Formats: sequence, C-alpha cells, structure tokens
Amino acid sequence: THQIVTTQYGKVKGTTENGVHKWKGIPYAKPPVGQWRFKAPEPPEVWEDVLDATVYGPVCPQPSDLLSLSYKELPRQSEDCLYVNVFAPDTPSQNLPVMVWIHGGAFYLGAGSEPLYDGSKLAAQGEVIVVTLNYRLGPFGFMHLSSFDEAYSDNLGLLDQAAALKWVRENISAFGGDPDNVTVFGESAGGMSIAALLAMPAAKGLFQKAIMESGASRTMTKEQAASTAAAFLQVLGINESQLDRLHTVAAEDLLKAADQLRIAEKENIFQLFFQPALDPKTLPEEPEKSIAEGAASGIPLLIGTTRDEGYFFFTPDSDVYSQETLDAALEYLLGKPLAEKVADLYPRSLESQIHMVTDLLFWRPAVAFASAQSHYAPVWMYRFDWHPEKPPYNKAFHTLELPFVFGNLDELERMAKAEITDEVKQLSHTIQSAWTTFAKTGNPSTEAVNWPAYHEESRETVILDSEITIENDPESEKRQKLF
Ligand SMILES: [Ca+2]
Repeated sequence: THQIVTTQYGKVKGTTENGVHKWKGIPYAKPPVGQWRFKAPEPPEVWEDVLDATVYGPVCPQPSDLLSLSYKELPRQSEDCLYVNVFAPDTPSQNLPVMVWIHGGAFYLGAGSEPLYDGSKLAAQGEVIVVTLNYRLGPFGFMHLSSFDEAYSDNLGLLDQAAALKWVRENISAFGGDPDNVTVFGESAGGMSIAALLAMPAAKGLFQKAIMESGASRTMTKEQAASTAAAFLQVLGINESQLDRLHTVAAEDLLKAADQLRIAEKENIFQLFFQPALDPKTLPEEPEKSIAEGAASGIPLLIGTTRDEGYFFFTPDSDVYSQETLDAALEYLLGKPLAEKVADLYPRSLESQIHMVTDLLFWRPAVAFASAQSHYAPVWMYRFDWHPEKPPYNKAFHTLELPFVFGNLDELERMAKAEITDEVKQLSHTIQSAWTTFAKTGNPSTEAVNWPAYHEESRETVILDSEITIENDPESEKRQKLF
C-alpha cells in the first residue's frame, strides 16, 4: 500500500487520501525546451531512483487570464510542463475503466492540474481511474512552422496529447487500469482536440470511447497556418535564415510576440490565431470530414453543448464587432453562399454576436459531428440548460457544466456565485453517473436517465437540468437553416 508504481521510464511513488490513490507530476515526455521547442514530443530520459509523484508539474506558459481565476495561488509556469496525474479509487478490483481528461482554454490557456479538474471525486464515485495532463499551448503548441522546416512539427499540442494517451496505454495497467477501455473526454479546446485526435492517424487505437463537451471540429487551413507563422516570425525579427533564435529566445518573449500578433492581426473569437491546422503529417483533413468517412468507426461518442454558450464570451458592456468583421466571420464559418442566406439570422448587435458564438462555434459543429458519427458508432447527445435563475449568471454558459462533471461543486462559487443546493448536487450526481457509466459501457443510461441513441432520423437529445427531459430534433428551424 505504499503506492510505488513502475512506469516504462522509472518508478513513481504516490499517496492515498480519502480512499483515492493519487500520483501527480509524472513525466510523459522530454521537456520541450530549447532545441526541442517546435519539435514532436520525445520520451523522457529514464530514471532509476524513485520519483516523488506528490506534487503537480509546472503548467505551460500563458497570459494569466485563466490562472488568476482558477487558482487561489498562481502555479509555476514553464515549457517544462508535460506531465500526467493519476487518480484511482482504493479498490481491490483491477482493470478499471480509464477516463483521460483534455482541458479547454481556447488553445492558449489552462492546465490539467487546475483545481476544477481534481479527479478524486469522479474516481471514487464512478469507480474509474481519472487521468489529467498538460499539453503545449499558444505559440508553444499551436504555432505551425512545418512550412519553414520539415524538421518542425505542426499541431504540437495535439501530438503532446497523443503522447500522453500512448503513455496511458503503455502504463495505466500498472496503476490498476484497463488500457483497452480508455475514454477520452474534454471541454472547449479539449473537445475540439478530441475531434482532431479522432481523425489523426498517429492516434489510432489510443482510446475506445469519447466525450466531447462544447467543442467539435475546429481547424485553420494549411495556408492560414503558414501565413500566421510568417507573421509571427516577423514580430520576432526572425527570417528564413535565422531560425536559430527560435530555440534560444526566452519563452516569455514568445508570449509577448503572440499577444502583439493577436493585436496586430486583430484576432476575434471567430478565428483564433492559435488552433489546430490541416497538415498532411499530423492532421490530414477536417475532423468532421474524416469522421463522415468512418475514420472513427466503432467508437461510441457522448457529445453536447450548453444552451447559452456565447454568454461566457461577452458581457452586456462588450464592444460590438463591425459589420465588416461580422460578415468576414459568417463567411469564414459558413462560406459565401450560406453566409448570405443566414445573414438574416444575425443582424448586427450584441445579441447576434453572442448567438453567432453559440450557434456557429459550438452548436452547429456539434450537430454536424454527432450526425456524421451516427453512421459508424453509437452517438448520445445532450444540451445543458441549467443556470441560476436570478441575474447576472442566469444563462447556461460555456464552462458551466464542468463543476457538475467533476463533482467539484465549490467551483460554482467563482463561476456563477451559485450555492450548492440539493438541486445542484442532484444534477451533478446524474451527470457524473452518466459519464462514468458511459466510460464503462458505451451507453450513458442510468436510473436517472434512459438516454436515447442519436441518429439523423429523429435526433433525440437529452436535456440536462434540475429536471431531466428529452427533446426530439431540438431547434429544427435553425438546424434546417444552418444545414
Ligand atoms: Ca505498498
């Protein structure tokens, strides 16, 4: 019971708290620092001593937008951030299902070790193993320089994720898990990453089930990636023959360059500058397209969105984008033809701006992904409607279902100043129960909810809220409009 586990790279020593074995800060790759910056993740150097796995590793460098809110104590940052954490219920039973979390944060923020993602409650209550992890963010993970050198790899953050999943397949049995029953789950950028992992050749067979919360197919073209890379190099004063400084410049300077780039190219929510990109060697094509071809055949999918996603990105006092920028967004998201047809739906205003986020950045991609996958595997869809009744947090906004999934309800205080009522504890119980039953069986049905299979003929959807309900082909009008 002293919890020493041998990984393929060396022994790690965990701890046991309240019936949950925990190992924090386990290296799964070589620190992508200096000369290893912008390169695919490599195995970490082996160690023959006994690594103390009781403290979280550093988080990837990022502006403090999210850290200063998610932590009461700002965590240490460093490009040396590739670590995984394992939470396992103290049970005699071995080969427990494994749930691997990929955190969100629009590809430039977050960490697997945010308090919100502590997997103790989820592990104990669902009797599954929970794995959390960090992957390169912003310019460290979603700055694609392949066009400047075949030695560099694009979609680094996604390759990091794939490497962590490979680590799980190769090592989790040692922690009491079943490497053949791995469920990957994530929200926001994590859901979008899972969309990509489902379509990435180098991720084949790394997981058997998937949960995509508020996030589906999301990529920029190969052309845009090259365009943004050149623009980025300029801000750094680096050119085709000075690619040396890329491996010597301080990480802190890469973050500044990124923010300047953000400002220079006037980045807006509809087209993030750092996100996955098409690339023959890593992400051959749009996830949605690959899935429609059956690339994820046989893999059960639990997918959904929150009813009021957009209200998380804009406050009542937020500036309203110009027509010029709005048209450019609609056109980029739906294409010239559909953009014009739907222009009607979004007449300039804060309202339309927000509805554009919910509808085009989350709902439409979700329905498109669920619909496509329904021809090759079981699909289960939901819409999260819960929210405090009284203002100003009376909207089912992006991120709000997270405390319920993980059961860390204290987070609801900072997220929506909501108290933990029996109503809240009950919704969390139903959600955790469905998520863990799905990880165990590939079907999220539980005594609390009999989840109907989602297919294009009826599009039955489960509505998560104080009272569970089922809607058939929700928002039919809009769907028919957007499709
Ligand atoms: Ca022991």
